[PDB]
Amino acid sequence: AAAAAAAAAAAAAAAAAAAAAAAA
Amino acid sequence: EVGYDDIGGCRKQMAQIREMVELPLRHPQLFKAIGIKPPRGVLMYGPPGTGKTLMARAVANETGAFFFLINGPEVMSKMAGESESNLRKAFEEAEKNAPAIIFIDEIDSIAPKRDKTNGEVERRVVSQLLTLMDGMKARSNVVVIAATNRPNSIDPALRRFGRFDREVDIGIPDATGRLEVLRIHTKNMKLADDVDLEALAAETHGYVGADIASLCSEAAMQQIREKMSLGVTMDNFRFALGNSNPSALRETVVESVNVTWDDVGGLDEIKEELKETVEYPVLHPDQYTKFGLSPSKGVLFYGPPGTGKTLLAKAVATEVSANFISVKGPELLSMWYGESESNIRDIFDKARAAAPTVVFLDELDSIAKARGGSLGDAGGASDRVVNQLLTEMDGMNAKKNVFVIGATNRPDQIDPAILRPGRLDQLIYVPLPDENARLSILNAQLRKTPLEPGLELTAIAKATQGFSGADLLYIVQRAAKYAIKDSIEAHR
Amino acid sequence: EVGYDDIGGCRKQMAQIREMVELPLRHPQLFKAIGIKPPRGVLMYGPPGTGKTLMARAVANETGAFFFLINGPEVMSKMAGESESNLRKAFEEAEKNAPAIIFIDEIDSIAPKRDKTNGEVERRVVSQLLTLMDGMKARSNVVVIAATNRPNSIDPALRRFGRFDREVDIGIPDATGRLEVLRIHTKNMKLADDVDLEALAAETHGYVG
Ligand SMILES: Nc1ncnc2c1ncn2[C@@H]1O[C@H](COP(=O)(O)OP(=O)(O)O)[C@@H](O)[C@H]1O
Ligand SMILES: Nc1ncnc2c1ncn2[C@@H]1O[C@H](COP(=O)(O)OP(=O)(O)O)[C@@H](O)[C@H]1O
Ligand SMILES: Nc1ncnc2c1ncn2[C@@H]1O[C@H](COP(=O)(O)OP(=O)(O)O)[C@@H](O)[C@H]1O
Ligand code: BEF
Ligand code: BEF
Repeated sequence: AAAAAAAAAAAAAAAAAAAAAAAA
Repeated sequence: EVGYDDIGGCRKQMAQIREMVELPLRHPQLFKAIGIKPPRGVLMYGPPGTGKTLMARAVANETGAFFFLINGPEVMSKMAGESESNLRKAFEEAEKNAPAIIFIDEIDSIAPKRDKTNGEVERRVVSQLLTLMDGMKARSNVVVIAATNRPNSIDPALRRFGRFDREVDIGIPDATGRLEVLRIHTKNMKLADDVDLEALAAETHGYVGADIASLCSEAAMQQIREKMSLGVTMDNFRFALGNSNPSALRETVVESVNVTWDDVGGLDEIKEELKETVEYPVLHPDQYTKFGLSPSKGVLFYGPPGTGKTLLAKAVATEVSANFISVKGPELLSMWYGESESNIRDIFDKARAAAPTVVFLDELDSIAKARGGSLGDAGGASDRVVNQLLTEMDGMNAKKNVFVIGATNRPDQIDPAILRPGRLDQLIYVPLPDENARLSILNAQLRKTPLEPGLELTAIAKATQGFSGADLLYIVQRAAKYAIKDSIEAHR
Repeated sequence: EVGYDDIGGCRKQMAQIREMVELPLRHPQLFKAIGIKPPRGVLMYGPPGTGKTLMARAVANETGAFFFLINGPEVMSKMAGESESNLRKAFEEAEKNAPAIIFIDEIDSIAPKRDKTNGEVERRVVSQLLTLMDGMKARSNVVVIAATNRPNSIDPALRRFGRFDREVDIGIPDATGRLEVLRIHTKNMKLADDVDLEALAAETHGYVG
């Protein structure tokens, strides 16, 4: 009888990328 | 020096905090032939801004000891030795120079949970204090009096065996504790002989400690703008209640409704019943300890829409001395994965540390979400906001004002887990106002308005039988719109 | 110079920011013998286009002091912790030339929330500004002004007792407030005998400034 009308994506935290500060 | 009068009248957390640091350091004889030694390192939680650094200065003056102060986040630098060798100097220099008391604060960002970082410079630094605190085996000589708020950010690796297994909580200075912090701030400034300190501490009730020095200093600026041997008059503190603004309530800046217990409510029996159960545990705690009954935390509103279930929520916002944090229904529910379970936790945690406080959770149909027959309505088990609120509810509620105001139109969609008698004990329903109560609805709107002389009034309430309380707002607006329409036609 | 005549409208707010900067500088003995001086910081939040950068130009030219300007994220560099020192160098130059006026801009990235942020440079500039603010206790000082939006993106450790405790909102003028704005911006221009400034702000109702 009842059919689900949605999957409702609620997740996913993506990538990141760092910032390498040079040392000397 | 700050002495002992820097925190006065708060001996419910000031005399018992001397049992942890001063009394072990006074003599080592009480720990002999008693077995284990509990107070190795204590952990202090509570509202931030009460004197967490003043009490670190108070222990150094009353007890003669070598005090080495650490400001906290100043050590953060990318130099191997500037953030590694200096923390070793804080443990070894105090050992030879006995006693070895040490203080650190603002450890919110320092040592986070292990999911945030892994093998970085910041994770390498905070692992050295795990073995340096365990390395000091001096008998009743070293103690950690570390003062840090926001307890959900501290990783639980520091409370394993004996490092921070002594939990102490700084209470709110409510029972004659807020009077002495105003006493020490007026002995150095100028004041006129027209104010009363008991009346100043009894009007406002929402204090965070750091705002206590802010409300008195705001009255000093009020005397400057009128006057352009000075003193602070009576009306300078009277200007301070319109902008209280504590440090914890810095996100609720919504407009407050003007209510004087006469512009709301057609019923007085059900209105007085919710007033009586919300004013007892906030004023004095001696009545609940004598009767022995547990105080009810939170009330549910249900019935027809437009009856006055959120209009009364604005009435509990200003007249009740407890603080008011409002939410706009399902707005406290984020998009991301863990951000949705955190936003319903950050609001309840930031309020309970300074809590003469009621909260207004609106639209419980969007919170309970009819969990019976879920079938994955939120996707990948994202409907876990119903039981996360059950963890915040009935958690550390021994003399803690947490009154959830639930205004709801359909009572059948709420799951009965919150309806259990261990969580909510008062169930009130606002019924249809009769002919004796509809006259109070129209008198609330015809109070502060210019009006005509008296026409028939009881015949209006006798003909509108069958409609709710918001429907009489429609008949009072059409009568008020027709008073402005003919006024422009009377002009020219 | 812009002065105070260039800031039109918001007269309920202009008295708040003038008594915290000029009155400690004009009469420093007035704050004596009445306790500690209250105003140490202010956060100018709200909508972006309300006239919030010219308020820093107004306090940099009306009173006679030194104006050192700090932009948004500009202190970031590739060194062994220069961002915690170059921000510290901006406050030690203000301590040398006291009294002066400093201005920090775009507090949306320099001081974010600690739990939401990620990184090692962005989480240490939020820690460095916490220590040098309350530790600095000099009288007749450069006490900080900031002009940014999103007040909910500000950490609550920045608003506790003495860092930012007199925060104000630049309100949106809805009635008789945009009339003062148009009297200033068209004062430099030579208008003809055809416009009516009583009717310009009356027919429009939504603007930002
Ligand atoms: N009665 C009081 N109790 C606590 N702090 C008080 C009181 N009266 C004034 N204060 C002030 O409130 C502030 C409390 O900050 P504190 O908790 O020591 O710092 P932090 O929480 O950042 O470590 C101090 O500036 C202190 O002087
Ligand atoms: N006597 C009254 N008391 C409170 N609100 C009233 C009254 N008469 C009319 N109203 C108005 O009717 C509306 C209904 O208020 P309320 O029942 O609290 O909210 P809701 O309709 O969202 O459940 C509000 O706008 C309120 O101001
Ligand atoms: N008092 C004021 N009312 C309205 N607009 C103003 C006011 N002062 C300056 N402006 C306008 O603001 C702009 C310059 O500052 P602005 O761009 O708003 O700075 P920011 O975006 O950094 O807040 C110009 O367009 C100027 O005309
Ligand atoms: F606004 Be009510 F809670 F329907
Ligand atoms: F230039 Be403003 F501070 F956005």
